[PDB]
Amino acid sequence: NYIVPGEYRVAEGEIEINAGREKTTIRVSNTGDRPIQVGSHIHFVEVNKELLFDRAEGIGRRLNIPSGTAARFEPGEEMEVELTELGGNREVFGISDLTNGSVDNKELILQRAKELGYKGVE
Amino acid sequence: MKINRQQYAESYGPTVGDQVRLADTDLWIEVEKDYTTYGDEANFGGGKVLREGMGENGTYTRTENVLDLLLTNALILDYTGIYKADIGVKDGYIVGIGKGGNPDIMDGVTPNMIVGTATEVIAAEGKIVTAGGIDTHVHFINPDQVDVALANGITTLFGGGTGPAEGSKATTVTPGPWNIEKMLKSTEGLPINVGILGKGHGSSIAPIMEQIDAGAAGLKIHEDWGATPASIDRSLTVADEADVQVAIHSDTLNEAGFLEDTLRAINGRVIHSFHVEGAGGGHAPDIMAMAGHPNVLPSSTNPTRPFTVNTIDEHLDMLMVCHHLKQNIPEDVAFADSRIRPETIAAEDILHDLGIISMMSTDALAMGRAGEMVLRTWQTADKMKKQRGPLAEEKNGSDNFRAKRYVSKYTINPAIAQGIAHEVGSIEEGKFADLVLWEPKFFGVKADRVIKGGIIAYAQIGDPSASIPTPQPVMGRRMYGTVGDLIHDTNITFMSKSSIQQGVPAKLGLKRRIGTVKNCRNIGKKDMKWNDVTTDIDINPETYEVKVDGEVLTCEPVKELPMAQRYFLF
Amino acid sequence: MKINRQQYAESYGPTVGDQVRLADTDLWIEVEKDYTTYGDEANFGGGKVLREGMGENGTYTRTENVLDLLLTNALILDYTGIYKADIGVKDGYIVGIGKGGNPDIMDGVTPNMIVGTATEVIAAEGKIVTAGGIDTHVHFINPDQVDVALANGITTLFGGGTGPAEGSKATTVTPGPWNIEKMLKSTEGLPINVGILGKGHGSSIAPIMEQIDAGAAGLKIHEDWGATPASIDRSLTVADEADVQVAIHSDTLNEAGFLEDTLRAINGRVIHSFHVEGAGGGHAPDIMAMAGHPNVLPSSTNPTRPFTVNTIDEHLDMLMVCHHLKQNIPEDVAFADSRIRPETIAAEDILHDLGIISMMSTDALAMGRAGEMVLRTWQTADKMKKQRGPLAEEKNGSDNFRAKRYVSKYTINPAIAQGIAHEVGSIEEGKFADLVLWEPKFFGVKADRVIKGGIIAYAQIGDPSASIPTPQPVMGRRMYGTVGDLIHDTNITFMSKSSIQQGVPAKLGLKRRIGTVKNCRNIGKKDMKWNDVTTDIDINPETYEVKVDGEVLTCEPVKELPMAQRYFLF
Amino acid sequence: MHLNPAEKEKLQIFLASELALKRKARGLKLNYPEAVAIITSFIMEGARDGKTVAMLMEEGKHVLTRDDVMEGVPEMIDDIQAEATFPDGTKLVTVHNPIS
Amino acid sequence: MHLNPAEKEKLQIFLASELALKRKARGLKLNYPEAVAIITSFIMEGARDGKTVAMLMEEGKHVLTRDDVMEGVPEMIDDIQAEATFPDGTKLVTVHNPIS
Amino acid sequence: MHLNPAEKEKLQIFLASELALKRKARGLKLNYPEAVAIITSFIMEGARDGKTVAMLMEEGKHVLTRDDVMEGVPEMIDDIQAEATFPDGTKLVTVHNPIS
Ligand SMILES: [Ag+]
Ligand SMILES: [Ag+]
Ligand SMILES: [Ag+]
Ligand SMILES: [Ag+]
Ligand code: NI
Ligand code: NI
Ligand code: NI
Ligand code: NI
Ligand SMILES: [O]
Ligand SMILES: [O]
Repeated sequence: NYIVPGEYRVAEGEIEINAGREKTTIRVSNTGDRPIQVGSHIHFVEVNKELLFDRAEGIGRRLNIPSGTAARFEPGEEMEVELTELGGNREVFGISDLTNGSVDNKELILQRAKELGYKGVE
Repeated sequence: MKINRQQYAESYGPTVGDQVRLADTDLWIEVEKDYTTYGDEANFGGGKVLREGMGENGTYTRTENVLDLLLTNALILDYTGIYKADIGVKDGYIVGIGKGGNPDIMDGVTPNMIVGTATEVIAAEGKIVTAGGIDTHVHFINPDQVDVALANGITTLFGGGTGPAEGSKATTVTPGPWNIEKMLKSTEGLPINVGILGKGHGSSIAPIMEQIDAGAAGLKIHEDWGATPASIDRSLTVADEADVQVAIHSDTLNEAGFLEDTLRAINGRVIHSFHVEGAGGGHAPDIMAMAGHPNVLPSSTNPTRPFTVNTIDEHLDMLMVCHHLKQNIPEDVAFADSRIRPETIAAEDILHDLGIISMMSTDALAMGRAGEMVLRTWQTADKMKKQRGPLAEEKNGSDNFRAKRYVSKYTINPAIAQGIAHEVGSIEEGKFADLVLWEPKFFGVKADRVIKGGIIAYAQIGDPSASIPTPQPVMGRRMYGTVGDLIHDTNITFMSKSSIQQGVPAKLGLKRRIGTVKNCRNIGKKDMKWNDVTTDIDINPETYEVKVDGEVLTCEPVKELPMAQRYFLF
Repeated sequence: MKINRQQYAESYGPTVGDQVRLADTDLWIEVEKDYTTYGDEANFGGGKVLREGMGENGTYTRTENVLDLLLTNALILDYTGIYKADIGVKDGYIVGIGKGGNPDIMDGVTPNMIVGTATEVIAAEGKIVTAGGIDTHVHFINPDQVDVALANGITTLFGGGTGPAEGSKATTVTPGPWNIEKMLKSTEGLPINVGILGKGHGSSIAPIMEQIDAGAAGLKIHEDWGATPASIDRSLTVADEADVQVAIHSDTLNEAGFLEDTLRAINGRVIHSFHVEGAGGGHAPDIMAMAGHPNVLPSSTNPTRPFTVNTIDEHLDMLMVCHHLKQNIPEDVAFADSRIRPETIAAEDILHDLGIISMMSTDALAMGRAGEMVLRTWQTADKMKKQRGPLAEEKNGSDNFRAKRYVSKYTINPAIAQGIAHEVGSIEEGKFADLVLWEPKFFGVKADRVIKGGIIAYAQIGDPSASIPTPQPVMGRRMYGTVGDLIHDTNITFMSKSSIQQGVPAKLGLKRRIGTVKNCRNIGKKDMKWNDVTTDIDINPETYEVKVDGEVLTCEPVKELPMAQRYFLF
Repeated sequence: MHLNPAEKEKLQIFLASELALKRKARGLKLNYPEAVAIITSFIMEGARDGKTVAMLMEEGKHVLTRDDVMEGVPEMIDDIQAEATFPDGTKLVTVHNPIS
Repeated sequence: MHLNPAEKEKLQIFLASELALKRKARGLKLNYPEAVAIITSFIMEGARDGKTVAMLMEEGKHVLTRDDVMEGVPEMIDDIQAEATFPDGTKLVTVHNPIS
Repeated sequence: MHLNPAEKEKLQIFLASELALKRKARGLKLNYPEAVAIITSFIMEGARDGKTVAMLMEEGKHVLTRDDVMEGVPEMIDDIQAEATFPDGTKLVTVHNPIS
């Protein structure tokens, strides 16, 4: 009974994040010469044009990582990440201006991605 | 993907079933529920979630369900519960307790808690958030008293005084229309909520009522002005008509009556009994029996809180200095021994623990400490856990029942007693955003940030010349809520309905928010949250022993308290 | 009758060709010209020249070419020149730079610089006089920051914040109409000029524009809110319509783009690049290449200024504390090493010296020092003289060219960038009388007197109980310009044209002078006084080496600075 | 440090007490504010040591004697009052007629 | 002297450090603000001596040990931060986990 | 104590002088505010001792020498002025060119 003022006594167990949502693993390569770090809640298809991956598999999704954390890609680095599904209304506005509406509009998102040179539109 | 509960609590603050120690006390609070959706927690910073198109909505204008301010991941401690939520503020009021962010991409977002372009962020992860403290026994003696109150989490001062005049140095009284007008104008410069008490003394209605019409928010009956049957009766007749609260400091000397005479004058009407234990004042020796009655809203002042080894020696001498007593006048020695009683101070600890005394208060600068109402509330709860054990009502090994009973004593119960709980006293939707953030290590000792009307008024913060604000010296400082005209929009002057209907704010040029006192005459003990017990309190006239349900109430004084020498430089 | 030049300079301050050392630096400024008529110098005191019928005119009423205030014998240091003149002030503005006194008996009197009954005198003989500093990277976190700024000669604060909220602690942002209104009201109590930045974030125009209409003077794009292509584009569309400046802290993480992506979103529009070197924030590692572009107005923040032996150790740990980095998370270590770079901090010293970085600023209380913008400007110029030698442009062995290039970085250039150089930023006729007097021994370290709108606001002055004001303790103190309603007439709130046209000052009850932001969208690098260089800056992605015209920019860190341990008690 | 208003003020008392003690050490008879500062600081450091209110009410009457202070100073000081954090929290000490 | 706002504030830290050191010298276990004041003043006097930021980041972890302070104080102090004028101007020192 | 505004301010000078003297004792050359604080406090403690204005105008020129202070500090201090309560009430002392 050493007292640490304000200390936690946390319950037993683990917290599952993004419970009940579909998970998807994809390979992503930083084709650029500068580091890219991606946060938990950016619409994955709208990341830096120099990240090469199957852009279709980023639509309606974000990184399956604890809220407020990031995946880092060093220059030239290729690695796998796990994605989860966006929730709420599944709409995205702004960011890279690829969606500005429902994430259901896959053709329109990919058409804009390809036109602006977001790498990996099949 | 899963996070263990230690890392989860480090990142976002604790979640359901996690416990947190209150400062260096033995008291543990447990998270009862959490409004979050695990994985969609809101947070602010580099690469974090509250960013445009992500946890921040880039579409909605301010009017379209967007907050002015989100407190992320708060551990709320309130009479309404001990639980985890985001707190949304707009137009200076709490508009949502729930889950903030962006409905575009997040599950479970409370519909009026959108983070948008218009939203400021305060990170409350790992903080305890409470309502601002409501101190209803304030003597306005020295303006330096306001920062003292703010530094210990007090946001409302109810009481009276004109500064260090003897009337004000003894009594919570701003007497008469002119003094009340002058102190309402002074109040324009005080960065805290204020309500002013008039003199509850007279044998005609008009001299008392004209104070209510001038802008007083209530009355104080004090023995120093004559706590006679007539002054008690006229004050309560005025209060019943005006819908304001009466506080009473009764006739200690029993000059015109004993306790039963004061209760007969009250005649079942509603009254706030100040320092009900009686060291601070009242019918010797049995005043504390007031706390048993259904029409009495009973408060303690703080120097008796809780009962310690130095209490009696300190109080006998404090009373000698306060009253100019002479040790060679036997009548002065008999008076002091009739008023300073270990039997009633010890019973006062247990009456708090049982929910029979409903409220705390300071008695700031008259016979009590402006910055120690919150501090001594938790010291008392800690002492009672050590001496009486967990309350029967407790579950899961937590002190949540005792923590709700005790937080009620300095938040919601004084607000209800004063007729101001529509505006302040709890973290509820629709109430004024007076919020206190605490590091658990400093809980009840030194507030981190005090929010007044949705803007920070006071903060423990460091070197103003530094690259970042955390370097030494970290001290209590007034913030932008106190500066310029913002002091008007972030604070409330509480006033009688009649003074408001008669246009006193416009007459005096008051720019502060005007709060209406109301719903004070139709309440009783049953309305005191978690502290609603009526009972026959017997105080033995010979031994001063206190009995409830045939059982003597006694406990030992303690040699040591938590929330003391670990924290304070003096 | 002749005076030798040593006695002349002792009596009246220096004259043409005389040099003055700046504090304890190696930097010398030379008087380029003098407006006086030798023998008719103005001076005030017992038996001196500004007396009725003599150097003071006894005939003219105030309206008849008479000054409210004459600064006698000032050594002006300004982008417009380094020269000797009297400075005349009337209605709070500089109305004459030339020769004051009485045309009755004196030769060469500037016709609107009569000393009359209405004229106050400040003796500037032996003083250096500059414009007040314009700090365009202010976080409003702690009101104690204002005196810190005043004590080092800063008179305008542009930036954002609501006090020590996390949003404000990271970003120069007062978000949304309500926070902007509350901080305009707070501003009524701050004895310094202020302009407030809104949140430059959103994917719809209306949530951004409504901040401009509410009274914001500009916008801040910050990575912490999402420095995305959409937020950059919408902010600049709003700015082009509203005629206000946008500041940017870009996407350090390169999450949505690299530097070339941010520049494509900007699309040749005007923007202020904050902390362009990048330690304070921006595209890792090449953000500083922004300073080569003609549409970029580039500023440094001050902790990198200049490059010293403790800089890197201090900044790696400062970033760890600021960002809550963990030394056992390899991604955090890689991030810190990508952001804190000796190669870019060393090149930043030389880019200042070459006129490629146009502006200084603090980053007050977020990642920079409220009272060190002026101090570190001169420390940088001194280091560059020691390491690079006199600039080619210099003549007569003086540092006048380097002194004009460097004084421009914290006076006129931020004013031009913000759209406020019609009111402030230089000692020119027709501009607001924000003036700083310096003893040469204290130049850039501690201001003697700070004049705000023609009244002293802040002074290094001694014992207020003493027979005279020079006895100890001499310290920085607020003066009568800060007291009562005079704080309103001596300071400017800068606001958007739309907020002014919509009557926001009357709506909020603002009593301060209202300044109009304008002429911000039609400017570029070429408009930065003495700091107008566009060039291709190459930053090697592997080595972080910086090249301009095929030449690597590098210099050594210094172990010692002037304007440091000789002056400061801590 | 998290200094509150009283902790900042009470630093001043300790400082005035240090000044006064240096003046006593070089052989000066102490004046009114010096004597008050010495006895006040004694009380506050006593509380910090964990003494009782009763111990400090006794000890405070023996910190300075009339031969330590100027003519009239004993009669000017009716009592000296100080609040400090004891192990059992803030308490008030009054030392009555501290100097004879 | 020409004191600026920070020079006036930082005098208070030196004073709190002098108070704390006297309390340590008479055998008290130091509390939270005392420990912070001692380590803060050490850093600022170190800068004045001309030490490097790196030297003070090391030394600050050895000014006080857990046997110098009350139960829980080591765990209450995550870090101590101070800005002072080094020979090369103002720099920030942070001492991480100063007391174990 | 009944401190007036000047008594509170002048406590700060004594404190800065104590800080400076500790810095001199560990072998530092003193800077501008340190030198001013030492000589100022000397004057005020001299008045308290009952010295004359004439004695302090002489003595103040011998408190610090140029070998006690940094390069340029002697030339930065033209004079040091202080008001203090002498036995015959408040008087002004100016020490001209205190350091050569
Ligand atoms: Ag009393
Ligand atoms: Ag009394
Ligand atoms: Ag930072
Ligand atoms: Ag950071
Ligand atoms: Ni009372
Ligand atoms: Ni009272
Ligand atoms: Ni930045
Ligand atoms: Ni910034
Ligand atoms: O009271
Ligand atoms: O920044």
